[PDB]
Amino acid sequence: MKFSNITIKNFRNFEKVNINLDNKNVIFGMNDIGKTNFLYALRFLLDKEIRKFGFNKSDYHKHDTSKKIEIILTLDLSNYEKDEDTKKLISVVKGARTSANADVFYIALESKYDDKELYGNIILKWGSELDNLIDIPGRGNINALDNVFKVIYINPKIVIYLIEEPEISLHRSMQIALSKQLFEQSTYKYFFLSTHSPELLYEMDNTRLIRVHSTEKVVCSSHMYNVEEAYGSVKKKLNKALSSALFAERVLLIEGPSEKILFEKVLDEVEPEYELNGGFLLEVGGTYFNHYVCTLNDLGITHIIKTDNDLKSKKGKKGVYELLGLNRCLNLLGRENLDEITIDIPEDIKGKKKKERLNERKKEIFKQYKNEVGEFLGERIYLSEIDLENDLYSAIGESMKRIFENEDPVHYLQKSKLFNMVELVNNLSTKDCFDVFEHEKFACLKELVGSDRG
Amino acid sequence: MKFSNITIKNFRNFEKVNINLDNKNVIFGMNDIGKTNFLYALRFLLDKEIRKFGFNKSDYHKHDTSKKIEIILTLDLSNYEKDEDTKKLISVVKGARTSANADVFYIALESKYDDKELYGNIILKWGSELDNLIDIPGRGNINALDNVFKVIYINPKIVIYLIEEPEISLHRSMQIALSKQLFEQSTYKYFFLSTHSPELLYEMDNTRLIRVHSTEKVVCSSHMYNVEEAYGSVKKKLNKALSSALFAERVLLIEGPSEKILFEKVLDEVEPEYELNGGFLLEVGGTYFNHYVCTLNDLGITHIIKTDNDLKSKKGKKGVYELLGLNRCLNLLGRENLDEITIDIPEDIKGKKKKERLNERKKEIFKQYKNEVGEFLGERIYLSEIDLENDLYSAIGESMKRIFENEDPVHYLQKSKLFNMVELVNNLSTKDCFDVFEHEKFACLKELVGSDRG
Amino acid sequence: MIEDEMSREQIIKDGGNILVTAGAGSGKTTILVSKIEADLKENKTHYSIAAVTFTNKAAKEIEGRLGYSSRGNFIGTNDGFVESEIIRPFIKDAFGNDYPDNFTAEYFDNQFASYDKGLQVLKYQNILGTYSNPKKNFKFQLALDILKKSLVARQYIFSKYFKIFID
Repeated sequence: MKFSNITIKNFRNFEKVNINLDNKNVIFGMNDIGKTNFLYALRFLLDKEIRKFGFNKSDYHKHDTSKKIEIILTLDLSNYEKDEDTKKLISVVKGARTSANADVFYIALESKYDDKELYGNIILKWGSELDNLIDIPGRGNINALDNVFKVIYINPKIVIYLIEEPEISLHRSMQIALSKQLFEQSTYKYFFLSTHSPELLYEMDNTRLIRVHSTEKVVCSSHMYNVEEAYGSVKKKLNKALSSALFAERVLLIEGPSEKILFEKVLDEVEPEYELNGGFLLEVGGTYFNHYVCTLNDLGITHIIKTDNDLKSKKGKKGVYELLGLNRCLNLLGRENLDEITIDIPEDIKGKKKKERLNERKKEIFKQYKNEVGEFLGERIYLSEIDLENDLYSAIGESMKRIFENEDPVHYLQKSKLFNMVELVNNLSTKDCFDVFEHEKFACLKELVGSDRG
Repeated sequence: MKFSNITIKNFRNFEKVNINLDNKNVIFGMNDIGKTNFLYALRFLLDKEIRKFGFNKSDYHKHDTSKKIEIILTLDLSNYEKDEDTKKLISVVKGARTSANADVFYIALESKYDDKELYGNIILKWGSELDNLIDIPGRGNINALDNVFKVIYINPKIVIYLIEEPEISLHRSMQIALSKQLFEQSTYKYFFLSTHSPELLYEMDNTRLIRVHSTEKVVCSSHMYNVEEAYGSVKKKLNKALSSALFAERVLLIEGPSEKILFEKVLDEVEPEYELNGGFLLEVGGTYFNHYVCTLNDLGITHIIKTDNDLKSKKGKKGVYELLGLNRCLNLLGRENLDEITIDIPEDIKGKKKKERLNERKKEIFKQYKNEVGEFLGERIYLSEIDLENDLYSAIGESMKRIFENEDPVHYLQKSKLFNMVELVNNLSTKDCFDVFEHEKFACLKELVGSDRG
Repeated sequence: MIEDEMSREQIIKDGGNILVTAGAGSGKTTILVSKIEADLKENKTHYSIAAVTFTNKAAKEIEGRLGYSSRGNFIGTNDGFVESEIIRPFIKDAFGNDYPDNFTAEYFDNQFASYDKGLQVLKYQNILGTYSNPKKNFKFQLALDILKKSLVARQYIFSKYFKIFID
């Protein structure tokens, strides 16, 4: 038993919405009406307390146009060949399924038109195929489906949970406790969860994430979420970074908190609260870009990435360097990592002239790979030439050499990354913020603010 | 005017609770009953819709013991001498204040005992002094106080708002917009806000933070919150960092995300979810710890600080350094910053050996100020000798000798703080986590876990 | 306590296949009821039992002593067990889609003596018949052939029924 997909052919707010399913589903978005109507469609299909009342006039898309409500659920009733779970999951129904090797089970709903007698007349049917559907045999007021599913609805025998907004009148530590309870304990095998707080997603795995778009015509996009064993040692940091970022419209992926300091100061000076429209700054560092881009592009959220061109020395080897900054976004593009390159330099002075030599080398490898940089700029991946610091010196260099009495202002800020950036942004004016916003190397801010062309 | 304090001498959950007040008050905590009874006390003092019903028998501390309910409020009736608002503020009442040179005003509530006739008999008195209190003149049903203060209560003529849990069924971007509306727009001059979500405190200023303790007998602690003009450029980072940390019992202040990765991996291995019992890791980057330590010591939340003994080069000068990681702890203890120190170093090689001279100078400075180090150890201040990586080498250094094929494992961690450390915590065993937890240099983890002594 | 008490206590707490050689009537159905009451109360899963008797009146007497339940137990004759659990849900699967699902089964008119001619009675004129010989059973042999051929009939009868009680 593993839920596959649900399609609502008509409801009070849905037109042709088809949502892929799994066990342990989580639904969120901007339109709360669509979420509560999705949960009401689930209660109309699987719970008798809402089934026994029938349909009204108000529970249609238009109140007289296209009077045909159909809610179809896919069950995936078979299991592995090494498990005898298939038999006892099959057990209850007899004549719904025709093929001996049937893999798929359907549960459907049919609603009569409201033109005559002013009632809904809920008609349920299962079957193994969409054609030749057979009515559910009911002998009294209880049909055969009522003994299968037990639906428990929580709002402040196969057990199915339906939880709507559990974070209300709840402390956040109890929200972390609750999320551990649903995502770790095997009692909550099947549930559907609607939430608006990111603290209920602090520990999640093997779950399905469904997002509703902000438009009045609801479009639902679903993504299957999984954390690999390679990411399992630092899994809490990805979960805490992603839970807050799932509720935004446009995201920016950066490296360190110094970039957060600079970008938040710039956005506070030039943008009237970009966070209100759905702009979010994401903190990722030391991990790879593929997980966030997959889980955000599959979910319908646009992503913009600003990254640096950095070189890594290989552990236990001298003189060989790694192209991490290119290879992260090539493997974002699905391409393999390039071969390792080496240079032969004397020991010289390791402090100053070495960084100049790798800066010239970085300029050369940027100059070698310009077609890939053009494809990179085709998507929303903006790669700096040496570092972000040299672009800052190319943009606000006059005010940077005004603030810093040193002759070169790019070495003092690389001397201490965090403390020098705060002292840089402390004595800054409004005009310089418009200057870095105007500059073509900082177009990620122009894409983050998300001004609509039309 | 400006609210000063409230004392509740008896209520259904309060015994002798005294809370200092201000404008734009925010109340939170573990005990929801204490918060809703505080708001009900405000409704009983300031609204007619709750005053006209009287007191019931269940609204007492014990149901027959100490039947005397007093709710006292102070107003601070005096204004500035350059503003003529004092006369218009005073002239609503005439006989309450005997002398025109009085400074503060009182509003009090008194309840007749419920032994006879089973009814409350709410009596309202005001006056400039606590002695010889006089009644509020009500000619019909409406008293004289009702024309002064109008209370608007929101739950999903001087105006006082009362908002209780506005984060119910609200998107988080709407919560940031609501926080902007509360803390920026001058229409919401006086309000009392109860919340369980950190997103309503993503920016705040000139507000009073009230915390309710986790015990059944409620003890409330209040703190006046203000962001200075020196911290105004990075005010958003402090506010976003503090809003999540305000709802925890034991916090940790660390420098960078590498410490977050290490401590999250270790605490995920040994501790069964420290986040349940009130553990939190707070990111402090580029700022002093004074703001966090004041706003956490004033609220009754214990604080644990782990930092590095670092050196920073002065701007425009060569060879002169500051004891910055020691100066932060010295001005955390209220002492002035020490004078800067200068050294004469040849140009040599600037990469490797200069770090060795800086390390032996750090050891010399750490040995020199051992009495102040013990004074830090008296509180919960844990200062590293050289770096955190050297404490890691003192604890599990043979394991990093196994992991890194380099002979010295500590320099390759300084080569890349964010990328190498993820590879370190990926190839880690469960024995080393108890080793770093049991070491004397990592007692901050033991203070964070918080085992009850008795 | 001699042959009476030790036979009852060794038949309640047993868990395997049971062959009871009871006497010449006079209350063999007492132990049939008392074992079912012990087995249904001990088992707390979704599995149900099936009690099979020959006459329909003894099936009501077993049902009368038991009471009523909503566990899905089958109490009745063996003709009702085969016709309702094996043939009628699964005739359209095992022996072709053209075979009908609803029929009336009269055992008063037909006297045919061939298995392959027997399916021609069911397929064409919607009548389920019986064999010529008393030493034959067309209904029970058809239930054996459907269970041996189709798969979903085998997925049913193991996963609903715990133990079949035969008399």
